[PDB]
Amino acid sequence: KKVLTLEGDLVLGGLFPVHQKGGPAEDCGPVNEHRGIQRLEAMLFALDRINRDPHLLPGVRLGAHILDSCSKDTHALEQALDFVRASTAITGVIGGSYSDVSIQVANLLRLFQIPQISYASTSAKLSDKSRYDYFARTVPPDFFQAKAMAEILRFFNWTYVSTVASEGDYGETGIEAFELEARARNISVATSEKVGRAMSRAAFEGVVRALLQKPSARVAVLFTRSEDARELLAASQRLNASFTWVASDGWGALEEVVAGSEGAAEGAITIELASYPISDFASYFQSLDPWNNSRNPWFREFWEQRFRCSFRRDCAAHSLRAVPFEQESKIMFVVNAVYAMAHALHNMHRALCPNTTRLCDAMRPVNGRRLYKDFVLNVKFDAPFRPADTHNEVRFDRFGDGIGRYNIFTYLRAGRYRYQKVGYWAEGLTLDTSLIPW
Amino acid sequence: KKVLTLEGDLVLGGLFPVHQKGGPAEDCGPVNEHRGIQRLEAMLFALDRINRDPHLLPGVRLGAHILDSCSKDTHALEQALDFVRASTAITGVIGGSYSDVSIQVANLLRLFQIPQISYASTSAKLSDKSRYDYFARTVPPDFFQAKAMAEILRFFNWTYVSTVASEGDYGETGIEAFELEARARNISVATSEKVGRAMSRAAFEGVVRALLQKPSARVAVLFTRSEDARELLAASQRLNASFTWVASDGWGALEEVVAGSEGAAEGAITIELASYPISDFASYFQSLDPWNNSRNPWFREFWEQRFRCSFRQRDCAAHSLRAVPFEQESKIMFVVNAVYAMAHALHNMHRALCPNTTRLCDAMRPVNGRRLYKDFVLNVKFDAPFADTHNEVRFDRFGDGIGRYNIFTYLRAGGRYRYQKVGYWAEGLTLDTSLIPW
Ligand SMILES: *[C@@H]1O[C@H](CO)[C@@H](O)[C@H](O)[C@H]1NC(C)=O
Ligand SMILES: *[C@@H]1O[C@H](CO)[C@@H](O)[C@H](O)[C@H]1NC(C)=O
Ligand SMILES: *[C@@H]1O[C@H](CO)[C@@H](O)[C@H](O)[C@H]1NC(C)=O
Ligand SMILES: *[C@@H]1O[C@H](CO)[C@@H](O)[C@H](O)[C@H]1NC(C)=O
Ligand SMILES: N[C@@H](CCC(=O)O)C(=O)O
Ligand SMILES: N[C@@H](CCC(=O)O)C(=O)O
Ligand SMILES: [Cl-]
Ligand SMILES: [Cl-]
Ligand code: NA
Ligand code: NA
Repeated sequence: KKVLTLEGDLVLGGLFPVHQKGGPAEDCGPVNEHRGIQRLEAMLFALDRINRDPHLLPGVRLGAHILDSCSKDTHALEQALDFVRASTAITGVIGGSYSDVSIQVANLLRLFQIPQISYASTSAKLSDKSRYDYFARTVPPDFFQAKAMAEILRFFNWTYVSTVASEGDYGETGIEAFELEARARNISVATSEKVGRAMSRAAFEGVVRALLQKPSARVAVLFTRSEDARELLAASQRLNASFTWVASDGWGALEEVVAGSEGAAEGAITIELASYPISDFASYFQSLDPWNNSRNPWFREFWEQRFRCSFRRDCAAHSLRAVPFEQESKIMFVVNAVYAMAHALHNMHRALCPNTTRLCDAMRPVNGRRLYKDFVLNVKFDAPFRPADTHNEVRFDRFGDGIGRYNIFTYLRAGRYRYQKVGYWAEGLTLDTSLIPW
Repeated sequence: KKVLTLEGDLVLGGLFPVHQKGGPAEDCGPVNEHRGIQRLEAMLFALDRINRDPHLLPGVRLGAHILDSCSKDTHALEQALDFVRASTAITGVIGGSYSDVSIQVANLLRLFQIPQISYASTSAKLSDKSRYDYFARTVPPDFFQAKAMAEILRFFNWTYVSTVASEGDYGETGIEAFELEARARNISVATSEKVGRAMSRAAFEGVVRALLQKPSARVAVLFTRSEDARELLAASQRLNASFTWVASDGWGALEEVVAGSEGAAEGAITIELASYPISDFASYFQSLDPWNNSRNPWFREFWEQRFRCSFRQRDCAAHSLRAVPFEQESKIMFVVNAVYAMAHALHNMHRALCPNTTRLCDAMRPVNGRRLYKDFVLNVKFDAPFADTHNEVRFDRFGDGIGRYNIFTYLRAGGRYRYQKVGYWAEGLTLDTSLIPW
């Protein structure tokens, strides 16, 4: 229903799982605090900074037309019609998160030559430029995540494993790639399970029971969406079932996956893409207020849900400074996707509009084929808001993908349950066995 | 670039793979004589009959707007925008052939609530009405075909087999369903191979080689697209490899698959949806003439290919479709039935919305797609044109057809090679050891 509109000379599209998947009839569910709100706000932060930047499109304002995917490819695609209907023109799209969402959206935007930059979609299917010719991403393909996951097993001599894959382009392509890597290291698969789009608590229990039918396969490798990783952990908890979980970025370092199921989750090894916190973001975010942030139509809902109050009194009294703030793992890539589009446009403007700083005729409208092929693919700049002791640059390969760098974690009970970095993967596995309590 | 347009009070969209997929350079390849031209002609034959049927839309003429998918979902989608650009009006769409084409097209037509009836897409994925809520088919899902294939292996006691699947929604979903059915019948897979969308002749040879590495498994189960089955057989020929093929409807009883590779194909068991010849279609098709077939934009191109002639060279008139042999394409019955299904739906809607006239009343200008699909398309029940007994045209709760398959064996007699109907599957396997020569 709602849309976040911000005005400008060039309008950037945006797609975020602001809401979780709806019920059996509802299309949209509850607010996604981390991968929704924080991620969307990060696009707003980035845009704000680009529009105050004398070196980045100094005479061209970048607007936004941001949509909620509701963590659902079908909802996202009905919403995405807004990007293509003027065929107010959309110059390029930032998103989405889920691969199923970015794939559906890419099939649509290529028809209208609209460049797309995802900040979290890691499915390897997206590397195919015969199919997704207008898509690029600031994250790498799962090509590399799979290989890392297999090297992790091979390191601890975990040679008889089970797999759980969410149905679709992320889960299915993720685990297949994992299996080929595992075979090559003499790792055999006991059983392979799939998780449907619509599964009951009972259905999930049946998956856990299916994994328990192979008592020798204590290690379970997941290439699952967050919600499926959550639901599977919750079923393990309800059945006092014990597995050593090795999981992909879907689960990653999210506290909402493990909440309520800490016991079942304890001892898990998870992977998240390597990133850094961006100070200026935490300041921007924690300073948001429901009276000052009206441009975000989903902020009021988040505020009510976070503080368990209603404006319809004293809800306004709360502060995001008063509460603990943990920055989402992929915030970096959100900010980098927007800057990649902004630098692409600025470079296009430098080549096409030399006599002015305003949008010339050559950019009324912007040719998407030229934009993607000649400028988006060719950006190369220092990551903005990166810490002074870090040397990250934003660029894409020939196929529009980012560079394969991951962090590796363990979920342990310290007596709070926390995520602990125990290593990394960067064209080879590195891990400190001292940090893992087994 | 071309489109078949016919005038009517109501315009039915069409989607056929008139061309094969392009090469490394091109988008479209050579003409598809059987599953392209013949299937398309069957829609035209069907529209003509309905347009002179005194008991089926006697006052509403059905026109057409037929498109070439080029055996490729990206191309098909670029073409399918023609169907949705009204927001001339397209009432419903007939097609496509390939599952990947039908799925993508459905992902678009649902957004504009356009009913779609496929005559050949068998992917079990298309049974999901939470995703493909405007899709129906005159064919059953591959859930039944995979069961039939597994049952054949079981009967002949073929415990150790290999699998070859095509990349996509047909190959991948179908072979995963056979894999389920093989497990449950104590049948084990030696190796699972996958064929890509753009493989080469040397790459096809490597799949054959990968299969040969496991010499205990001489039986290869295929869930492949015709072009892949053709290419894979050619490589088995070239490398003098010997396998017992068990193929799905993709191969079916197509002579183009086995042409020039007959030796490598001997003994092969194939599945194909049970269908009957339509003599009137045969006569009609054989009567077609480069000079009387102006309404089909691709027919002059089909003639030059089929008869290796050229209209510029004035050497095409010499040939006839009457002087050459005529094998009806196995799924012609489902093309006709799909067209009629939509006609009956529109007729039934007319009875309800225009009671005082045979002409299109205002209550059906425009036709409401939601109502057409939900209240009329899913509810049709009529005897299939061309025995009025109890073999009818109707859709199940998931908008699918009835699981009836003929089983064939490729053999030689009195070179010369043929497909021999050695059995069937219609709620259980019913083959015959007498007709199989081994
Ligand atoms: C895995 O096995 C090798 C070889 O037997 C051994 O050297 C290594 O220490 C083992 N790794 C772990 C983490 O147990
Ligand atoms: C949970 O499982 C472990 C291992 O089988 C067992 O020692 C423990 O008592 C179980 N607890 C319950 C309540 O089932
Ligand atoms: C399969 O094996 C069973 C049991 O050994 C046997 O009765 C049956 O005839 C065999 N089928 C064929 C086709 O040889
Ligand atoms: C093909 O292989 C068979 C069995 O080894 C053999 O009889 C036949 O002569 C071979 N043909 C060629 C051309 O190598
Ligand atoms: N990388 C996951 C998305 C997980 C995330 O949103 O961070 C995917 O490709 O669907
Ligand atoms: N069953 C195949 C179509 C093959 C045919 O067109 O005959 C599919 O779903 O892609
Ligand atoms: Cl998303
Ligand atoms: Cl098609
Ligand atoms: Na600026
Ligand atoms: Na009629």
